Amino acid sequence: MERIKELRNLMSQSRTREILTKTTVDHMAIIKKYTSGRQEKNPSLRMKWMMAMKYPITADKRITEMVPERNEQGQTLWSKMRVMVSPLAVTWWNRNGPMTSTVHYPKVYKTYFEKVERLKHGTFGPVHFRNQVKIRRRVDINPGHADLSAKEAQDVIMEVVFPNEVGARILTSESQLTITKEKKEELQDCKISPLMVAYMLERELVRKTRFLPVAGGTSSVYIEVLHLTQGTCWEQMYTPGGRRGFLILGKEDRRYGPALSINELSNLAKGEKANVLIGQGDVVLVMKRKRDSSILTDSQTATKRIRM
Amino acid sequence: MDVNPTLLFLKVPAQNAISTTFPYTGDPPYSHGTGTGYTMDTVNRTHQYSEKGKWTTNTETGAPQLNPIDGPLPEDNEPSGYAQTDCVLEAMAFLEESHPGIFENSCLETMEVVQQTRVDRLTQGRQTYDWTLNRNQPAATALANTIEVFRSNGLTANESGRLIDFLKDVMESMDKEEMEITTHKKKQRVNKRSYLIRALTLNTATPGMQIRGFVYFVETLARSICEKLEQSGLPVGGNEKKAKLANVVRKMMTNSQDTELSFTITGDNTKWNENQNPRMFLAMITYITKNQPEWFRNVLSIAPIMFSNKMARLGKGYMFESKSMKLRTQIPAEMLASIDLKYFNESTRKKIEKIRPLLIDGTASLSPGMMMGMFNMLSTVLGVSILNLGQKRYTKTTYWWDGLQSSDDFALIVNAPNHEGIQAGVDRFYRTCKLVGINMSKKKSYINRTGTFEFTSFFYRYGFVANFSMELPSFGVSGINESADMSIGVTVIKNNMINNDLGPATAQMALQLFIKDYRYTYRCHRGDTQIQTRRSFELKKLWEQTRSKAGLLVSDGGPNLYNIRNLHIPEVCLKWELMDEDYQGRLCNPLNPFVYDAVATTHSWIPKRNGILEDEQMYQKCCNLFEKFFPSSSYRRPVGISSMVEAMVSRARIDARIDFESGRIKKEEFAEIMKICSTIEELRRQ
Amino acid sequence: ANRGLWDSFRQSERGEETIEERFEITGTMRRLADQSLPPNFSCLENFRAYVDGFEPNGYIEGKLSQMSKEVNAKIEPFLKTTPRPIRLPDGPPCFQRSKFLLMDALKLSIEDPSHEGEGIPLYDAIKCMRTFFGWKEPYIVKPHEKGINPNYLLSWKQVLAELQDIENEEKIPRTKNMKKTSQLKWALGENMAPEKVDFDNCRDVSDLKQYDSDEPELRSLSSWIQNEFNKACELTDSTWIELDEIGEDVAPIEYIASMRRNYFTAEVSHCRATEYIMKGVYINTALLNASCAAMDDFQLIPMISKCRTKEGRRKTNLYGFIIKGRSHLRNDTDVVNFVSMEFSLTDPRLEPHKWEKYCVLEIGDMLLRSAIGQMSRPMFLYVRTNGTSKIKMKWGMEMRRCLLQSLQQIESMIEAESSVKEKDMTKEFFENKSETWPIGESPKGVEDGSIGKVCRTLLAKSVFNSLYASPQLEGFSAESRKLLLVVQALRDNLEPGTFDLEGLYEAIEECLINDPWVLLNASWFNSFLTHALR
Amino acid sequence: TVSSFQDILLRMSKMQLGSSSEDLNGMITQFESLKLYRDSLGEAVMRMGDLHSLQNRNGKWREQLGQKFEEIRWLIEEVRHRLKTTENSFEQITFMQALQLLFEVEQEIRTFSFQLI
Amino acid sequence: NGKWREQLGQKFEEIRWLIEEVRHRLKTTENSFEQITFMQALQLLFEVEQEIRTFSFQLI
Repeated sequence: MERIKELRNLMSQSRTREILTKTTVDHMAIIKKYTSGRQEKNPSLRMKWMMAMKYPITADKRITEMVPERNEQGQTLWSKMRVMVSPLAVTWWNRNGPMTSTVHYPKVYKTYFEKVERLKHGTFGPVHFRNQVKIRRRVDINPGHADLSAKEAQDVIMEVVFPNEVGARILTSESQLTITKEKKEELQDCKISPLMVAYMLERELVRKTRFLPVAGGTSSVYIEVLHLTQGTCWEQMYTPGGRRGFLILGKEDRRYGPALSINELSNLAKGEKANVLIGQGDVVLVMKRKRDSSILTDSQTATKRIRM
Repeated sequence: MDVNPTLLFLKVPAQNAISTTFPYTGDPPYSHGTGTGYTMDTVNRTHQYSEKGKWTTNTETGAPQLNPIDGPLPEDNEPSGYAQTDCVLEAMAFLEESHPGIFENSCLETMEVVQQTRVDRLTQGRQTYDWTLNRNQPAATALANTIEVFRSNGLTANESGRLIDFLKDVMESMDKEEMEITTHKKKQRVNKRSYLIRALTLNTATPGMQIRGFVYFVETLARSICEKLEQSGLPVGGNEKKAKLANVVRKMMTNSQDTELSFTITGDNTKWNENQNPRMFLAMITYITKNQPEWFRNVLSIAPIMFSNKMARLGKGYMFESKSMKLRTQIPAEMLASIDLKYFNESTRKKIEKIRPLLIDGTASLSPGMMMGMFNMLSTVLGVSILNLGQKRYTKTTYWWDGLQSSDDFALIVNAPNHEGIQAGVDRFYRTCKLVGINMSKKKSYINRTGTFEFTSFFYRYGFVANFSMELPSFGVSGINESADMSIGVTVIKNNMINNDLGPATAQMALQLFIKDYRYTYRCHRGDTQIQTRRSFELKKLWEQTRSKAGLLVSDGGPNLYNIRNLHIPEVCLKWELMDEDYQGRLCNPLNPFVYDAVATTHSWIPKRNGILEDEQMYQKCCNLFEKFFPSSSYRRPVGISSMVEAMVSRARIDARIDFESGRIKKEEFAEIMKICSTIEELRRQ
Repeated sequence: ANRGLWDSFRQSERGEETIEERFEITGTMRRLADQSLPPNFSCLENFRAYVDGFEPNGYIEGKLSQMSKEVNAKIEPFLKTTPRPIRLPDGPPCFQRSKFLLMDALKLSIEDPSHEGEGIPLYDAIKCMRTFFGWKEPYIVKPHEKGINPNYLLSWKQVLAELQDIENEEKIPRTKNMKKTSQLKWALGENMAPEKVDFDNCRDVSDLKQYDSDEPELRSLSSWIQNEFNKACELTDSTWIELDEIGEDVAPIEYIASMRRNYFTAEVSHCRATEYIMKGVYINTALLNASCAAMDDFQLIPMISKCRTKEGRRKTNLYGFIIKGRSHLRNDTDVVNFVSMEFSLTDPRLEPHKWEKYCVLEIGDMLLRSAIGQMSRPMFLYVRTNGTSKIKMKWGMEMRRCLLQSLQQIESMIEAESSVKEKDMTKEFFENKSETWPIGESPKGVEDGSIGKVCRTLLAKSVFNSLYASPQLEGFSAESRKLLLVVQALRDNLEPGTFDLEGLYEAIEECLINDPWVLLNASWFNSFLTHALR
Repeated sequence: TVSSFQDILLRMSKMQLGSSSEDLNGMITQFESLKLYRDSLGEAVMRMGDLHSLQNRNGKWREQLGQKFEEIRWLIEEVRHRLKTTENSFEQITFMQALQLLFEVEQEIRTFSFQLI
Repeated sequence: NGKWREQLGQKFEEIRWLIEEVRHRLKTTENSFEQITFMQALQLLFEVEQEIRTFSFQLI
């Protein structure tokens, strides 16, 4: 209701109408960068001045129904002119507040939780003082996942986190990656955040490499402790220890009803046709399949038609 | 006893305690740039160094220009900007001969960069001079204003989202007889010559906005060439530079059939910027791009042409005063060409008298030289060729040399069987460098036997290559919230240990100072402390009700467990296995009213924030309205073929119909939303 | 399109063929290009053809052959008798220009405050003032020789009276705003503001000069800066700094680092330079806060520091007062004026040339409990007008980087030696008591010291570099670094040489105009030169 | 063994005086550290810990808690009834003070028992 | 009793590494003085390693 009424008056103005009508979805990120370039007015001093004031931070309206206005001391915790609250409110919440189970945390932040396990169950050796020469290689800071390239990691993340905004590819192939099923089964009722989960999954599944002047181990485990092993004139020895087939027939038709959503293609039929919104705005007409249409030797069989 | 620390050098070698000479830890609180006084000196001096050139009058701008190329050969040791085309071309040819295939791979690698870059690249960098307001603005504002003015006059070709189309439209703009500038409602008119002058002026030096795009490609090509040479130490930094210094000394000290001498030199070049000439850059670019498509040649040759005829802005002006009436006034430089000279003193009088012929519309003409910075990686390429010319096959004599050379600093090693050979080699290197346009500073250079030298604050003793080219970290609070500052501080310390040469003892004290500052700023002291603030009562209650006191965060009363070995681990994951169950449930509750490797937590809050375009935040509104319909836009770039309004309307209709079918909302507002969508569709029809 | 290739592909169909790219000059740029060539060309195409048809025959050799022999780089050897002492300027002696005086200050302690007492600085200052008896009728003992001294007397009297007159108020204030009086207006310069008009109306006026384009005066070197530096390297009876804790150590390298930093901290904890650091931080922070908060008032700001005694008791100290003018600061260059008042027990009539911007008053007598019996000594006050900055406030608020720099220097010296003798040499630096280092001079010769002494010397040098910043320091540091490297190369038996030795010197003297710290550094360098080659 | 330490240390010192080697100095430092560690370990060897006091009387001490609780509320009820019945003032004040004392002591005992388990 | 258990860890690695280093130095030397010194070394290392292992077993 609010978003549509906010969209309605933007097209009232002539200058914004040209932007909204002449810009394709492919160019949103281009115009997103035209914001500003001057903000650094000594942030440390600003924060020091802002922490002196009472009520320096903001919160939602429903805080007034969960946190009392005053504590046993008799100090005000929030004030009414989003509302304004004080750090004492955060400390009060950490002291008294509702509790919920945290069983989903070790599966969303497991890449961080493996580091502590590696560090605690490790042993140390002696330190040697001498001079050494360091040469450069290609090092991997994120190992990634085996049997998965960078093309399908994004597909997996999109399917798990944003099931309603997949398009074209992933929607016409006839397969289902195994890891997707377990990721969707485990994260059934997690309410942390879509964006945080997406970033954590990207960090877990995607491999990325850089250049470093390493003079010791090459594996990913030895790169994360590179500030502890090497130095200007010393070396420390340390061991770690341890989705059905569909096709596009054309654009939207006015003789086959209104458009649907991707999650509502489940009912469907055995070869009817309906229009749906796929991706970030495209509406196309689709239909179920009747054959295989695979990538077997039939592609190579065309060689019989040539070189007779 | 009278104490002075300089006598510490009678027991400790100089390279071991050379860090005692640098006096500062940051940027000192004074300025030495000066205004209009130094610019006139720079112009006069760079014109003095090339007096014997050829004078011409421009036919498109109307400004005098000086051409010192192919002038008389120098006769003294003073700086002289008289270069020869033949020498530069021969040096480039020999560089190509010594490393076959170095100029083609660079061109092929640069073509794909040219053909795929987008228009967003111009929004990254420092402040940029704005020709629509005659001031300096951030990059984004300058780009937006330029686009607005360009579309106002029928030049709309940047809608393709490609940098090359923007450059084409800039070239088209430079060939019009009239321009119009509307300010929010004045409407000024600028003729052809005035616009041309304003499109060639430089600040006092950040570039304009019609010239950055051409500089970017040249810098890319120069970087591609420099990455393939061992004599260039510019792109690398850190241990790579240390290896580079080690390798040359190893190479030149093979001591096979040891009957030969070796000497090294630490040198600097005098008047580097105001002795280069854009014409030699054009010649180098032309030679580099042989056997290539013509459009690539044009694109890479545009920029030196613009530099070869450029204007220099003077500044703000002068300030005057009277000793009787207690009066003060400011004299702008725009009226400096006609004021009488009785007011100024002697130095300013002679400066103004000498500068008057080169003055047009408050700007001076400066053809022969490079203003400040810019084209560093091309000057480095020019310098490396002279070092390459020191092989045996080119000297055709007994001596030979090699070394490594940065933008302005160089080191050279010479080998010869006797002293006379070393002297002859040094003389030949000096003369060859002076033949191309490079002058060596005699008063800031010295020579000694191989074993000790210096190169850009990298001191090399017999085997130890300690460096002092970078400053210490900030160890202060960043200023986002109480969950993002800890990660930033520890990450900064770790990165400075890894890349620079921060020691282990210094890191611990830096951490201590950071913790002190953090605790003072966020008013979070330990529970067992006698300091009284407004936040103390809650902290003491939480401390008293807690069993395991080692699992509390520093943000609320806890102690710190950080040391060298665990700077790469987030704090919550570090303390997870030592905190109570109720504390975990309260802290990591995804339904808080409040909400670089940090977890979400309840401590991640936000504080309170306090012409040309009618409104300057018009793109941001349209951007932020898009994610409310498509939440995945904040994670990756969208892909589609339609406009924004089509997607918004379609998604709104679908969501409204599904909500009505599910019965979440009644029928009253369904018709209202449908009619609003129909109205939007109708207004779109215009 | 997901990769960034759709735009070029779509802009490549010209009907029924495919074209990669298009780019032409075609116009004004053509004429601009035709005028950016060497003088023997007219068109760009001819130049391009000439570049394309190029082959190197003999050009460089011939050009070198036809070049005069006066262009050369001849080496002159650097021997033991080559270097000469640097020349120092002559003239009237130099004077003090620091923000707060260092060696000649005393404190009025409130001694111990209640451990739970955290209050406003104004009441701390008042309580410190109450514990003193012995005020007298003030009078002037050293005039300012520029300005009006009765204004200074009246300002001191007004400050004292306004501090006493708090009790005539129904409610207790948090800050004190001074009355805008004639003497305070004169002191803060509120009525020497020139007025700004356009040049057109004042075109025909006379007696108009450009600006203060005057050659700086030349001054010589006195003997008080060395005395200040000597006093700054001594130990006190307080602590002045207490740092936080970190986690327990496991790896051996952590043990080594902990031992290094613990030795350094124990050696430099009680130094006087730490007191200077704390004083600067407190004063600058308070003055910046007052400037940002009160913008149109004459506010009174006390000078306060805190420390811990030997027995373990907290103490608060008072140094003086500062009166602030009007602070309307839009950018970081605008200047706010103020006047400062400081206590002392040093008689100004022993070294009158040191105090040239000060007016000194005599305000009371002080009872000394030292030794057997009681004796009374006079107490003085130092008054001066000054105005600093907004940037230099931030510069003064960061002075622990001096501690960081000193620790880094010591660690670098240890690490350089640990690489030649491939072992750990941190124990041979601190625990060993038979090691001595040359850090002094005397008519007898060169003296020696311990490791704590060199630590405190480096810390004092860093602090004084922070307190006396100027471009002359930068220039002198660079040139002296070059000369020191050349001298070391000579001492290492590497037969060095130079191309132009007179120019290096000439730079050194032309960077030696007026500042006393720079002149002391030059004297130190001369004294080093007279010993390193003899 | 100690004699071997000083003899071998002197031998390596003499050997290193005539030639410098990285490994030689490394083993010198490591041997010094090892000798110091052996000395400290032997110093801890002839002393051990105090296991004699670690096995003191603890068995029944864990079970008289229930026995004391048996007679806590019994005596508290006896004192309550006797305070209700009596008619002097001496006895009244004595019984009131006794009631206060038992309340405090039983709370102390319960807190101590809860903390220790 | 927790700190000693973690120095015990680092002492074993030191002993092992020094064992291989001294064995290599013995293999690479050609002076009778050095071999006598290295015989004495190896004997001392074996004895001290056995004693440290015994004491570590006793501590648990």
